[PDB]
Amino acid sequence: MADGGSERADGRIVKMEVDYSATVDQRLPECAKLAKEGRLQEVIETLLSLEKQTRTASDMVSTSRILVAVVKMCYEAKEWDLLNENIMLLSKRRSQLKQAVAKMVQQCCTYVEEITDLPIKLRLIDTLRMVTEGKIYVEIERARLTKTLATIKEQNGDVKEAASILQELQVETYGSMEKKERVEFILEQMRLCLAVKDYIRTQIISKKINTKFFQEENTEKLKLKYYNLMIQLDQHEGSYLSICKHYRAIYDTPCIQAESEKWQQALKSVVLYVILAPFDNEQSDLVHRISGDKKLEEIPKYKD
Amino acid sequence: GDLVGVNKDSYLILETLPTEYDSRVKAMEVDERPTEQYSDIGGLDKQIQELVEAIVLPMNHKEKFENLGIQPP
Amino acid sequence: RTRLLDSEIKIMKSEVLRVTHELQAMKDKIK
Amino acid sequence: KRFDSEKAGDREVQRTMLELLNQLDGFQPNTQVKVIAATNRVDILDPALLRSGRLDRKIEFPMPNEEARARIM
Amino acid sequence: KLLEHKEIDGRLKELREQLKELTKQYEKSENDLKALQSVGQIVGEVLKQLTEEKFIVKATNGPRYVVGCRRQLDKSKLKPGTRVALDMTTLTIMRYLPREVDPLVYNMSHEDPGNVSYSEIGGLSEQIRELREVIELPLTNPELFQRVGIIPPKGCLLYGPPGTGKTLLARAVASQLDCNFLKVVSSSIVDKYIGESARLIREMFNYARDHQPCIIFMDEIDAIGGRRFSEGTSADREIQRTLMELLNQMDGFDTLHRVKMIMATNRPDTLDPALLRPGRLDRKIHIDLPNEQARLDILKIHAGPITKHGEIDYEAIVKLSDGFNGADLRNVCTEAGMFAIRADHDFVVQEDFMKAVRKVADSKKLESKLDYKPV
Ligand SMILES: Nc1ncnc2c1ncn2[C@@H]1O[C@H](COP(=O)(O)OP(=O)(O)OP(=O)(O)O)[C@@H](O)[C@H]1O
Repeated sequence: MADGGSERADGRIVKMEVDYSATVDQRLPECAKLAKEGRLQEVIETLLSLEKQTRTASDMVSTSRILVAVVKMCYEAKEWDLLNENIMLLSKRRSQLKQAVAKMVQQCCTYVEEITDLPIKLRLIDTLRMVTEGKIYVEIERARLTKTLATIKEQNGDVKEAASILQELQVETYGSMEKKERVEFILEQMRLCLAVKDYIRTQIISKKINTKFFQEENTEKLKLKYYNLMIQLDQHEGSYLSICKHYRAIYDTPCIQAESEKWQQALKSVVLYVILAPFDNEQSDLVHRISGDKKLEEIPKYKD
Repeated sequence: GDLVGVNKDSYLILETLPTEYDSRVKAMEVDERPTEQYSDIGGLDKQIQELVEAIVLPMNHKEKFENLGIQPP
Repeated sequence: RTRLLDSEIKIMKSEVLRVTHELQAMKDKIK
Repeated sequence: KRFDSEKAGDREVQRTMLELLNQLDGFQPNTQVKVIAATNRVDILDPALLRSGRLDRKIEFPMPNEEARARIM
Repeated sequence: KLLEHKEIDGRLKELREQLKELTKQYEKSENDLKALQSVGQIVGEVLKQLTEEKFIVKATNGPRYVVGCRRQLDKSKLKPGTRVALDMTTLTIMRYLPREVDPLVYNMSHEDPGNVSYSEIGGLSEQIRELREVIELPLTNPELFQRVGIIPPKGCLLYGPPGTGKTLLARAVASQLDCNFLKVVSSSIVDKYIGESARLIREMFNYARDHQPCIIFMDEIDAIGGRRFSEGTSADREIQRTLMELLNQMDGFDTLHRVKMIMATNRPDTLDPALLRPGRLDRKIHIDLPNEQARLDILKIHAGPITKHGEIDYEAIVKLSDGFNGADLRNVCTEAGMFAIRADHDFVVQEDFMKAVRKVADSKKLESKLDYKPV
């Protein structure tokens, strides 16, 4: 009840500054019984969000001192049992997990500078179940991008983390509408396929590239910088004729630049792939479509 | 689906007829409006009240409905 | 002091051209 | 009330009535109309004619008990 | 001494505005006076093409002719069954329009309104995503199917309790693709004739053969699908022949190209098992009663334009509810607001919502037979 969670939520904040987690063992059937009650709209969702919040104060006590992770797996053992008793059938009692687990990845944001890999990956093997099972979120999907990116940064990318992104590419493209950050995650597996050195897997994930259209409007210069990853798709391994739009996007990035060297290799890389591209109707006209620049005729190799 | 005046020779759409009167409907419109005050309705006065609250006030004041902001009946 | 003279000849040309706007209007409208 | 049977019944009428609902409501929904229907009985009517916005109210009229008989008489 | 410049300038601009307005309509009336020379062309149709310039056509109000085109009328595009406009006197072919339209199709195709997208619905993300896979993909990219090689599927059937928002989901699709929606109530087909129903079916399927990315939606199929029992009746044999117009003409000889068929019924039991084979309709997807974030999130879409306060206990409604569709939450919010009109609470109080729960959950007494599970 509201007063029944007001007396536990208001009456159990004092004991965290002094006591060991025995009042937390005097909260496991208290959060279990308050969740079995579970006021169906905004009451004990928010009261249990307060009680999981003071549980994260007990995480500042217990899971910030020794990092035992047995205290953690008991805490997500009662989160396991607390996700077990009530259905949550698109039922809306969920802020007990929202800012609780959002503060857990806030804690992991305070852990990656301090923690070793084993208890934080036990936290990750908890929250894989918690978020892929408990009503898939949006912002712990981007914290999923940084937590499986944290598993990448464990060994700085390999075939196993290439599998860890290949299992998480297109799962949450249709549940949560998104245009920016998972698009900044879809650029991440291409170096997880160049470290593998697999051009055809680079073209399978390039089939994953062109399922994300309307690249524009996302931020100011998101995609002008992303075009470096669009040109890394087939840069040195690319063909001679399938590279026209590929060796177009080399040039639109220093179009902002008033430089005369990297914008100059934008010119020379927008003109010397005609030497790549064989006899073409698209050759003999685009050599005069791109002709008209002021700095282009100022190369004797362009005269050549 | 309109009655129009068309030249016999040029076959040009000349004018629109003001004679689209629609048989039976325009005859279905009761133009006499016989009188019946509410003194004749004896026994259904609560139905007069819910009748007026349902029907008569949407004709007069939808601001009575949509300053509250839902719908009319 | 000659802009009023050129705009004035353009105003008599506006009366003649408006008479031909009522001749292009009215006189054609007759037929 | 519609049927699933053969050599009997009407599949027409309801075209006029779902065209009534069709032209009236939904297609440029404007609150410039009041639908007033007075059926003798209800049990013949379709359930798709009375739902929530077709006819919102179900106003029954009971028997004139004593004094509405003397009154209307 | 400069008032004469504006004194002739304003009169010159006034006579210029009246000159442009009067002489402009004089020029439009001159175009009408030239249009007095313009001739009403003849409505006809091509019976068949005989030679390169001999065209067997027929006057629409009578006799038959053989004439030719103007100079540049693209005679190859004249195919028998098209409509032409002819000269009046010389009677040779002047133009061709579309073909024909049969405007019973008009009053239900462009009748379709635009909607809010699938944010309006909730708790159907499996249906949104997988039904999105079976519908939206071969118009966005049918070549991933062709990278595989395999032909994309054709259509599906939604079921469950009636009024759970099958029509509402179809309107969400009507908001999503926004292109070519041909949505038929699919019981107004049998007027009193036999093949008139079929002829409307052929005309709709020919219009669907015309436009490439056509979308079909049908509802209440049981008045037009039916079941073939032993023939002893005399009015749903018409539904058997019309049903066979569906049996052929969902397949035909030519498959339909980008013509999706979205089917929704209330009882999918009494339909023909000949229809129930896949390929025609790929899958029967169940739509349930609304869950608690469907009642709630759909209720909060319905709680949008409401002059409420910090009072609204929604679980009084939802936990005092027991499964209520989007129009039933229109009933809850609407008639709760009607209790807000009661005693003229210009604001919105929560206690009227529980009153709406009393009235509607009270009014569930007249309704039974809650399910129809196909196949
Ligand atoms: N899954 C859903 N998501 C969002 N809104 C829904 C959903 N289901 C129903 N609704 C709401 O219900 C209302 C009616 O939906 P719809 O017209 O599809 O009913 P129906 O399923 O066609 O019912 P029936 O076929 O029995 O007439 C719509 O306004 C819609 O907003």
